[PDB]
Order: sequence, then structure tokens, then C-alpha cells
Amino acid sequence: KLADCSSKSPEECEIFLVEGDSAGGSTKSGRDSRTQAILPLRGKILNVEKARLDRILNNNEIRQMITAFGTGIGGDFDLAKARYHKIVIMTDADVDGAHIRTLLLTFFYRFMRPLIEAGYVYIAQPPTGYKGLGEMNADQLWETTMNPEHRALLQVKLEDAIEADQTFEMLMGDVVENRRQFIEDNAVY
Amino acid sequence: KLADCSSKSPEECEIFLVEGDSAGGSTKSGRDSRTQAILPLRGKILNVEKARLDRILNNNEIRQMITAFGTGIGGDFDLAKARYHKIVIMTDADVDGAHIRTLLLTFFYRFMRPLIEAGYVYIAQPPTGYKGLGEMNADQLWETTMNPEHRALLQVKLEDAIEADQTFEMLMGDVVENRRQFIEDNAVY
Amino acid sequence: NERNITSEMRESFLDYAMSVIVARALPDVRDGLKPVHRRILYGLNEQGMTPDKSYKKSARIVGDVMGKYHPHGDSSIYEAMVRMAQDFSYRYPLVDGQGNFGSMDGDGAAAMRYTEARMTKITLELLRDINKDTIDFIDNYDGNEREPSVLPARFPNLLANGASGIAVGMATNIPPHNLTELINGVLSLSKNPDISIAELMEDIEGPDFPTAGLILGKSGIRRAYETGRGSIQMRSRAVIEERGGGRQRIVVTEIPFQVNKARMIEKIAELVRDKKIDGITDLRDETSLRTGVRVVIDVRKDANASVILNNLYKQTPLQTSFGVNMIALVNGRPKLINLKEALVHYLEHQKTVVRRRTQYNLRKAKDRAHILEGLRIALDHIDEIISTIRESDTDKVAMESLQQRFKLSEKQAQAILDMRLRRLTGLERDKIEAEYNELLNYISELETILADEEVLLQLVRDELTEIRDRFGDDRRTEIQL
Amino acid sequence: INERNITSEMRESFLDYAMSVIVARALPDVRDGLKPVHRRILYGLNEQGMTPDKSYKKSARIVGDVMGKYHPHGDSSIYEAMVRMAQDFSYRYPLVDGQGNFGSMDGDGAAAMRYTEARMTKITLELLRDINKDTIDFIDNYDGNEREPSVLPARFPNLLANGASGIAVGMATNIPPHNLTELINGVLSLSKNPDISIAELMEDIEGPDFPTAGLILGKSGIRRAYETGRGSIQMRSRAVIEERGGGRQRIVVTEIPFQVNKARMIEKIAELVRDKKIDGITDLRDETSLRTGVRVVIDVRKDANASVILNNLYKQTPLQTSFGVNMIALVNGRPKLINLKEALVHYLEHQKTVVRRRTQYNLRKAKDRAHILEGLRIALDHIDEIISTIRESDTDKVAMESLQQRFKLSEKQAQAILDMRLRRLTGLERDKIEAEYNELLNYISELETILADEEVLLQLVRDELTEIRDRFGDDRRTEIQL
DNA sequence: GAGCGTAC
DNA sequence: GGCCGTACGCTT
DNA sequence: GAGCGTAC
DNA sequence: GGCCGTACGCT
Ligand SMILES: C[C@@H]1CN2c3c(cc4c(N5C(=O)OC[C@@H]5C)noc4c3F)CC3(C(=O)NC(=O)NC3=O)[C@H]2[C@H](C)O1
Ligand SMILES: C[C@@H]1CN2c3c(cc4c(N5C(=O)OC[C@@H]5C)noc4c3F)CC3(C(=O)NC(=O)NC3=O)[C@H]2[C@H](C)O1
Ligand SMILES: [Mn+2]
Ligand SMILES: [Mn+2]
Ligand SMILES: [Mn+2]
Ligand code: NA
Repeated sequence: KLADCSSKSPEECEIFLVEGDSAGGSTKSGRDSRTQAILPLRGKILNVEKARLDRILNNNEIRQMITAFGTGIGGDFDLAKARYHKIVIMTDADVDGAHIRTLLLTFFYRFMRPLIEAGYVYIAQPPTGYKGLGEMNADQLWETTMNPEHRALLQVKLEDAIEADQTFEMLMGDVVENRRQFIEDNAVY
Repeated sequence: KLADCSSKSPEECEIFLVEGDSAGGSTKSGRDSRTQAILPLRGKILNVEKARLDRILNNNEIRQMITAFGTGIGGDFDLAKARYHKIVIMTDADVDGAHIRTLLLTFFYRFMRPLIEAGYVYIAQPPTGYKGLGEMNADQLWETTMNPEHRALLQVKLEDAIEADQTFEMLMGDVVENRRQFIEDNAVY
Repeated sequence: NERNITSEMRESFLDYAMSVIVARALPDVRDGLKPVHRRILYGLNEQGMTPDKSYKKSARIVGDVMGKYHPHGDSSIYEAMVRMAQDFSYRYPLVDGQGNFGSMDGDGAAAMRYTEARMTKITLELLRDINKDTIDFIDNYDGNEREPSVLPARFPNLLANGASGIAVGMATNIPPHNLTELINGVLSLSKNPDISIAELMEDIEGPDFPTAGLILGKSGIRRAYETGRGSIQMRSRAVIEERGGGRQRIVVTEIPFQVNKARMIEKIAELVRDKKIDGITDLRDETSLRTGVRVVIDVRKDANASVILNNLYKQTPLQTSFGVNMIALVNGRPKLINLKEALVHYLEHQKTVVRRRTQYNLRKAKDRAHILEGLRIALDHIDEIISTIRESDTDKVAMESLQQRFKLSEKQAQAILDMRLRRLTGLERDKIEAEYNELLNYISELETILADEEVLLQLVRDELTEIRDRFGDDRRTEIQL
Repeated sequence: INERNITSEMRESFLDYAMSVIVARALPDVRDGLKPVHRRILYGLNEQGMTPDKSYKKSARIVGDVMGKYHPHGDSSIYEAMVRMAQDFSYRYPLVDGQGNFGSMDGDGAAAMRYTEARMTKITLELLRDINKDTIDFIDNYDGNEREPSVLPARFPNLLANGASGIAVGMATNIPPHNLTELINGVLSLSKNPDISIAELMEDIEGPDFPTAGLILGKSGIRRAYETGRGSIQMRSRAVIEERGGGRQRIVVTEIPFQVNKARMIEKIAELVRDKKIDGITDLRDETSLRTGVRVVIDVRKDANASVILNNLYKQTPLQTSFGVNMIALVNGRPKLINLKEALVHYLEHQKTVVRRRTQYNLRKAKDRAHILEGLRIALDHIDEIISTIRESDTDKVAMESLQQRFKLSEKQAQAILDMRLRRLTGLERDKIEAEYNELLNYISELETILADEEVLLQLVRDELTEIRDRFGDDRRTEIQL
């Protein structure tokens, strides 16, 4: 489950999406509980660009997010109900943490597209160590990634939907061939 | 989970009560599947001498044995419903394996006492040493503990039921004092 | 063969009961450790996990302790080590952990894959002089390792960190204490074998829980220090303060030892829901890594907050007893001891350790002195040494010629044959002579220590005092009345 | 705080994951045929002295070592790979020697790693042989705290030997195991003919050779695999029809196809019987034991055609299965779809390099050692002056200098003299130095021969391959039927 | 198909 | 990565 | 009486 | 100690 912000006021409250349960637990003990809620993600989540809507709506991870954001999905998405003004993607600084990052953005882009425009969606900058989020201290996690003071955030910005449509379909889509070709063409070894 | 044998003939079959799941897995490969059934025990089992009957009855471990043995218990015990002519306790050659023994023998003497007097209960003797049952190969578990042609099972007997009652009550009873005295009377440091 | 159930039951149970007692659940009265702890520490030692060196993956530590010394579940090993790293558990923590190691709210530690540890500075004091024949080693389970029967334990760790364990036929429960007060008590004891518990309690007031708190009364502590069994009322540090607008609140900042803060908070909230405690409007935990423990109970306006507090004492673990049962291993036997017996057994252990260490350093000095005497002779008569070697066709022959001609021991002679040529230069010759002279002063100093029973003891008191000065800290737990 | 584009985030973050999975997780290198986790485990076993002669070590500690040192991933990813390498139904040439429960064909896993121990197999040593003779290029590990190899010397052709399955991103791989004898013979043929055709190579390598044995129907699927890198191959179980008495018959299955879980496969046959989707089966019994080996028995109803029930079990259950050959490996740190000869080529080239580098390294060490021995000779010949000079000196620096001036010794030669123990002055010792010098000079000469002629070096590769084939090559397990 | 085998 | 069973004794 | 802490 | 989610490509 999600640990929520004591504060009732959506305007000031932020939710961290944390990769892994060890990172989640440490995050909880470190965060300023007034305005920071913590929803852990157990590993890779679902690649919606390849899944049919019945599977999507049955996914625990996907369902915990829909719940927590409380804004409905697709057609039924209304910004007004948003329970947090800052939604933060907090993953490891590894290739897997980048995978999970691209997964969450696929979900956002295909279901809560409205939310990206509104720029409530952010990407944490954890220590680019060899260490991961589950191996750090809560005070190390606090003042490096969470303390509203000495933290830096990348606010996610969409600026061409036609470009974004083709990209999400090529990378996260079911046709392997096109994905194989984008690797072939941009990969530098 | 019990892995049954081929022949449904009780007369020719035997059941191994094994300590631990890793030894469960090892035992099932090494056995003769046509005559040897294996029922894992997950760690220390309920001490029936200390517990309440409602609890003694709704306990997974304690129950699963009733099913497997299929003979009912207490007043309702049928010496002849027995589905195995050999009930073998197979525990580590260490102190914890020996505790699980005292726990099983407590269970039997109280709920399936006719079974012992029948001489259906036997204690295996796995190789003595620092290796547990879980740590051994399936071929070494067979050739040393399970194989009829080179095994040294110890059949359990009771000459006395009165001294056996005071024994199960002093060692496994809830009066700690009688238990503490027995140690101080018998301990060799 | 055939076997009698009453005989099997008696022997199986006795095998187990004895084992749990002397090798699992009860601490040894000398180093205050149960086997699993001793092994985690000795492991950290053997793997060079010292406070200066960087932190090591917990998994690898646990794995080595499991492979070499402690052939049991990995979880039983890790959770014991985790306890040793928590400042709310150990009055003087033995493990220095990096990562998530839990909190007072009963949130466990992250799995061992995700945590790193090394030993604390004070743990160095437990292993000080381990490799100086101070304590007897023993064969392990696979006969492939040596492990310490007990640690040197250069501070009185049994009472410092306390001990709790459930055995068979018994259990133990010893509270932590203040290290400054214990050491002051051992020094007191060291200068007066016949000292009463009462006089020792002038140094050791009572327990000192890492979680601070209040102990109500001195009489439970007196009964415990005198018989070894007793009950101690521990109470939370609560105050009543105005929260503004005529309204008030209860702020709790210290909780009883061994009480899960979270479970305690839900316990109150459940009393409030079920309308079985009157006057509470809100319950917030405002505890931060920055503010300290802070549990606020808001009190409905014009209610009596001093009554609510008293009732929260009566119904929640906001007040709890600690039940003392000082049973430790004494000559590998389980034994109920009082405050004095605990400190008597410890001081003895510290004497034998300082003796055995001095005794071992002496042998190693005499050994090395004898070698240098051998090398000095060679340097003196180097031309002839070289000759006797050169004119020998085998090292065996040279070894015997060398021993005959210059009246050298077999060891002195081998030493000389091993000596590289660069050891004949100016400075290398001087280093030898200089080593020898420094080494002779040392031997005289060591034999001094072993010559008088009182010099040995003063050295013990001096090494305790040094530890007290570097490590002793202020009391945490208030003992009221 | 600054912003970030979403199309740019997706492309960058996705390309990082993909390349990583491709080049550093899912695909094997063409040379040693190992994925990273595999390479690290074996190297770990090597750096811990876990060789066949040595005792077994707890798997917990192996995995923990490999985890903290080279492989910063979850522990089950390590342990499970190590358990695969230890099973003779997984690896045509097992690389790990495990003690304890390490699973079965019924898909039952291995016990957790605290219940098991491991060490290398003797064939593994061939993968590691000469790793310490500057044969392969090392690199820094992740935490920049350790060194790990980029590839193993791999003295036998391991990619085709054990084969590979691995799911990357944008591509996957599937290479079936082979008979090591046939594989090396292939290399020996190719070595004496750079222009050999796949057709010719097939006269050594008949086709896959699975650890679980069984049959392969037709040489055509194999040929397509070997010429293009892709082709479907038909794996059939070994089953016969025999009498059971009373004029009735049964089917007896003794070898099931590769990577097919036995348990699951039997449960499938059971399903077809309840579901009434096949007719004539009265009993299904797994009579497999550790002493019988695999034996599934299917009792046919009297006066039913067993051969017909059999051909339907092939069509309807995993009793017959396909192996989809898709030979992708890392070739120069890039994924390439290779054919049989391409694979063998990249391998033999590697051996030439490995052996060349080893011979070079050995020459540096011999030439360096001979240099010291010349200096030691000089010293023993002029010992009384040598000793005087040293005692006259106040420092190393001074003694070094004098020795170098008086006898014309190199800095390294002088250093070696000062480090000399007195015991080396006895009469016997001097003669030993002479022998060692003489043997070395021979050795240096042999080594120079090898480097001087490409042909001689290659023959040495041939000769060392021939030894592995003689020591480790076995009979083909899988029958290839036409 | 769903399961082959490294990842979280 | 977490979830969960059991024995064992206890404050005069 | 309840949950403390090493075990399977 | 086991039971369980996901990605990824291929057939
Ligand atoms: C061997 C296991 C496999 N894993 C499973 C995961 C998830 C599940 C899982 N479930 C899930 O994700 O939602 C529903 C169901 C309970 N069932 O079994 C699982 C794992 F074995 C994801 C996993 C985890 O357990 N927790 C994490 O924080 N990160 C991880 O990568 C992961 C862990 C680290 O390792
Ligand atoms: C940390 C765990 C605690 N254990 C649990 C056990 C059982 C359960 C358990 N059970 C349950 O709730 O129903 C069935 C079973 C009795 N829930 O959580 C458990 C353990 F953590 C028994 C245990 C096991 O899991 N397997 C063994 O073979 N041997 C053991 O001693 C044991 C294991 C070895 O270690
Ligand atoms: Mn990571
Ligand atoms: Mn055991
Ligand atoms: Mn002289
Ligand atoms: Na088929």
C-alpha cells in the first residue's frame, strides 16, 4: 500500500514512485511525512503499449497508481481530482531503473496524457553512484533526492504528440522489427 | 505436500516424515516411487502436550498427517484404516532434528497410540555428521537411509504406559519446573 | 534394531535441552555473548571488517559466518546482526550498519542483499588481544576452522548491553547498564573483594536503557541486584503542554525499552475507537530522524490531561515492567547470579586475559631475541660465517657446520642461512643492534608485570579506566525516587 | 531544477537499457560462448581456488563473492545460472560440479543456496587455462575496485558445445549444444583449409547433440541452420512399443526432448486423456528412477494400434518438439547472425590469438628470468668482492651503485643480488643455477620458433585442441534419423 | 501458447 | 522482496 | 499474558 | 522455505 502525506492539501503534497521494497522502506523513514507519500513498485511494471485494456486494468501496480492519483483514466480523466501536484519517478541510476522509467512514462502517456501537459510528472535525480536506492541510508536518501531544498528534479515535458505517438509505438510496441532497427541505427558500441 | 507411491497396498508401503522442504525435494527423487511416500514437515511442529484440542485439530501440520495416515485420532482411531505399515520419522542427525522427534513422538503417543503398539512407527538413521538432510544428494539419501538393502531403522516400542505418561508429561508438559529439574539431574557438561 | 520410547524421549530431549542452554539461548558471563553473536563478531574480525575499512555487503558477512562457524538458517544470523546495529536495541551497539537497519516502529531491516556493515569502535575492545593466546580457541563444526570459546571482552559487555534469551527449562533477562557506572563498579570491586551489593550500587544506580525513559522506584533494582530476580517499572517520558486556545496535549518523547512504538500507538487508537478511554481527540506521530521521538496526544478541551495520562499508563505499554532473571553461563553451566557475582566473574576473566597476553608477548620476545642473538653473532664473524657456508655442499651441511663452529641453536643457524645479503649494509646492521636493545627493555617490562600480582592488577584497572574515558557516556534512564 | 523532453527521454533511456541487455546480459560472446553472469561465476570460482581437486564450497559464499565483486544484480539471477551449469540435462558439457540437490528433469528446482555447495568441473579448467598468461584482455569491474576478464581463453569451442538461449531486446538467440568430439574435428578440418564449405564441415559435425539425447528427424532442418544461422529442427522422444502380457501393449519413453520439463509433459498427456482428445490410453505411469533413468510408460488398451497412438502423441504433446535455431552471438562486441563456419572461424582465430599471446608472455618471463640468472652467475663467481662491496656500503642505494659499476650489472640484476639469501652460497646451489639457465635458454629458443612461423603456432593450436578431444570428447547422444 | 533464461 | 507456521520461559 | 529472541 | 508479479523474442 501507499503511505500518504499527513497534509490533506493536494497543492503542496508530492508522491514518490520508488523502485523496490527496500528503497521504499528506507524512503518512508527518511521523507518529510507532512507532504511526501511513498508508493513502492516491485520491479518492472506492465508495458501497456503491448497489453490489452482488460489486463491493464487488472494489474496491481497500475491499479495502485490509478487509485493513488485518483483522477480516473482515459476518457474519464479529470485533472480536478488529482491528489498530488508533484508525481515523482524515483528509480535506480542503472539500465534497469531506466527501463522502469520508460515503462512508467508509457503508462502516463497512454492513460494520463493530460497529466504530463500539466507537468505534475517529474523524474528524481538520485546519486549517480554504483550503489542503488535500496543500499542507501534514509538520511542519505532524504538530503540527496527528497529534501525540497537541496534536490533537483527533471519536469517531464511533451512538445510534439505526433513525434511522441510514433516513438512510444516503435520502442514499446509489439512489432519487434522496428524496435530492432532503431537499436541497429542508433546504437554506438 | 505429500508425494504418494504407486501401490495402494498398505502392507507393502512406507511413509517418510521428512524434516524440511529441501530434504523433501531430495527425498522424492532418491526414493523408490512404487513403495515409498514422502510427507515433508516444515520445522518444529505443534507441541500437543501444551496445546488446546481446538488448536491441535485445526493445525495444518498436525492435520495433514491425519489425512495421509487416514486412521482418525483419539477415540476414533482405527488401527486398520492405516495406509502405511511403516511410519518412518526422518530428521537431521543434530539437536533440532532430535527435538522434532520428541515433538512427533509426543503427537503419536497422544493421538495415535495404538499405532506405536502396532509397531508401525520407525526412526530412520541418516549419516552422522555436520551435513543436514537438505544438504545431501538424492542418491546418498537413498543408499544410506531409505534403501531396504542397507538401512538400519529403529522400531519404536513401549513396555510401560504409566512411566511413558509421566515422561511425556514431565518433558513436554507446560509445568516448566519438572522439566528444569530433569536437566539438572541429568546434564553432563 | 528396536528402541524404547521412554528412553528415546528422555535422551532426545536432553540432547536438545542441553544444547539450547550452553550453545544458543544463554550468554556467557565473561563476554556477555551467545554463540551466534560471538560468531558474527569473530567473523567481522577474521574478514578484516574494522571501523576504518569500508562497509561490506551483509550477505557476504552472513555467508562467511554461516559457512565457517554457524551452520544455521541465514535469517537467524542476519537478524541477530541487525539487532547489534540498532541504537534503540543495544546500549552500546556492536555493529556499524549502512543502509536500512529498521526503527522503533518494528519495521524490520532491508534484506541482507541491500545492507552493509562493519564493526564499531567499541567492538574492537571486545576483540582486543584476541591473537595473543588470551582465550582458548576450539574446533568448529566441520573441523576446518578454529573459533574462540569466548572473547577477551575488555569491557563488561554482559551488563552493558544486557541479554535476553529463551532457553529450555529456563530463560534469561538482563537489562543494559551505563558503561561509566559499570567500570567504576569494577574498579571499586578490584580494590575491595568483600564489597557489598549496596556499596556497588553507589556506582551502578540501576539499568540504563538505550531508549532512556523513567524507572519508578529503586526497590525492584535492589531485589534484582541482590537476588538476580526482580521487577522494574519503566515509564515513558510524557509531559502535558498547552497547544493553544485553552486546549492541551500530551507529548511522549521517550518510550519503554523493547516496546514497539507503532504497535503502542495503534493500541491507544484502538482504545479510543472502542470508547474505552475518554478525552483524546487526536494521535499523531511527529517523530523524525531530526526531531527525535514525538508522539502527541491532543486532549479535548477542559478534560483533565493528567487523568488521561495516568489512564494511558494503566492500559497501554506507555508503562511497562522489565522482569530481571540474571541467568548466564558460568563455567559453561547455567547459573543465576547477582550484580556482584557478575562483576566478580568478569574481573577474573580480565585478569587471566592480561596475564595470558603478557605471558604470550614474553615468549615471542624471547623467541625473537634468541634469533637476533644469532644474527648478531653472524654479523660479528661474518667472514667465517660465509666461509662455513661456502665450503658446505648442502644447506643441511651448512646448517650443521654453522651450529658446531659458532655454538648456535638449530633456529639461530636456519635464521642465518635465510638472511639476505642486503642485511649486511651499514643501516641494516644497525637496525639489528637497535632492535635487540629495544627488545631487551621490553622483556624486563613484561617480566615486571608478571612478577607482582598487584602490577598486573593495576594494569587491568588502567586499561579499564582508559576504556571508560574513551567510551563512557551519560546516563539515559531517569531513576525516580 | 531544469526541465526534460519526453520523446528524448524515451529514446535515450530505452537505448541504454536495450544495448545493455544486448551486449551485457542476454547474449553470449562468439569466442567463449558465455553471457556475463556465466563468465563471472566461472571466473569467481577461479579466483576463489574452487578447482576440481579442492573441496566443495557453500554456494551462499560463491554467489556472495560473485555478487559483491563482479555482478551487481539479484542473487537468484546468479545462483540459478550456476545451478543450470551444474545440471547434466541442461549442459551438454557441465561447467559446475554441485553437491546437494540441484534439481531434475521434472522441473523441481535446486534447494536454496544455503543447502548446496559447488566447485569447477575438470572441463571448466580448459575454459580458464592460461588466463593468467596475458592471453585475454581484463577490464575494471563496476565499482572500479576489481579486475575481471572480457573473455575467457576458452580452450574448447564452448559456444557450440553447450549452446545458448537468451532473450535480449529487439532480438533473441537459440543455439543447440553439440558433440565436443565432432566440434573439435570441425575446427581441425577448418584449420587445414580456410575455404571449407558447410557441406564439408557437416562431415565432422552431424548436427546438434542434446544432453537429454533423443532423436532428430531429417538432416534438412540442420543444413538450413548451418548455412544461414536459422532453421527449425525436429526433436522426437525415444519411445518403443513392447508387450505387457495378455496380448496387450505399452509405449515406453526413455529419452524426452531438450528443455522439455518431464513433469509438465506427462501432465499434458494426462489432460488429453481426461479431455478425451486422444483414444486408447488406459494408464500413464512415470517409472523413472535414479537407477532406471527416464521411463514414462503409457499402457495401450487391448486391440488398439499402439504405433497410431504413438504418432498422435508426437503430433499432440511435447513428446515431439521443435528447436528454433537462431544463432546470434556477440562478434566484436556487436550482435551478428552467424552460420556454422562463421562461428568456427571466430573461435579458431581466438585460439590463435590466445596461444600467440601466451607464447609471447612466456617469452617475456623467460627472457626476464634469464637476465636475473646471468646476474646471479656473475655474483656467485665474484662472491667475495660482492660481499665486501655490500658491507662497505651504508645504504642499498650505495651498494646498488657499486655493484653496478664494478661488474656492469643492470639495476634489476643488482637488486636480485642484494635479495639473495646466504643459503644460495652452498656448492650444490651454484650448479642448480647453471641447469636452470641452460633449460631456460632451450625454452627461449623453442618459444622464438613458435613466434617466427605462423604455421608452427597454428600446429600447436591443433595439437592442444587434439588433447582436449582425447581427454574430454565423448560419444554422440542424440541419434539423427533420415 | 507459454516458457525458454537473465533482470527487478 | 514480503508473507507466514512452529518451540521455548517469564515479573518474589 | 504477551512478545521478547534464536532455532527449523 | 515456497509462492508469486513483470520485460524481453521466438515458435
Ligand atoms: C526473486 C524475486 C522476484 N521478484 C518478485 C517481484 C514481484 C512479485 C510478485 N507480485 C507482484 O509484483 O505483485 C503481485 C505479486 C505479489 N509476486 O512474486 C514476485 C516476485 F517474486 C518483484 C521483485 C520483488 O519481489 N520486490 C521488489 O521490490 N522488486 C522486485 O523486483 C522481485 C524480487 C527482488 O526477487
Ligand atoms: C525464515 C523461515 C521461517 N520458517 C517458516 C516455516 C514455516 C512457515 C509457514 N507456514 C505456514 O504459515 O503454513 C505452512 C507453514 C507451517 N509460514 O511461514 C513460515 C516460515 F517462515 C518453517 C521453515 C520453512 O519455511 N521451511 C522448512 O522446511 N523449515 C522451516 O523450519 C522456516 C524457514 C527455514 O525459515
Ligand atoms: Mn538497480
Ligand atoms: Mn539441521
Ligand atoms: Mn665474537
Ligand atoms: Na508435439
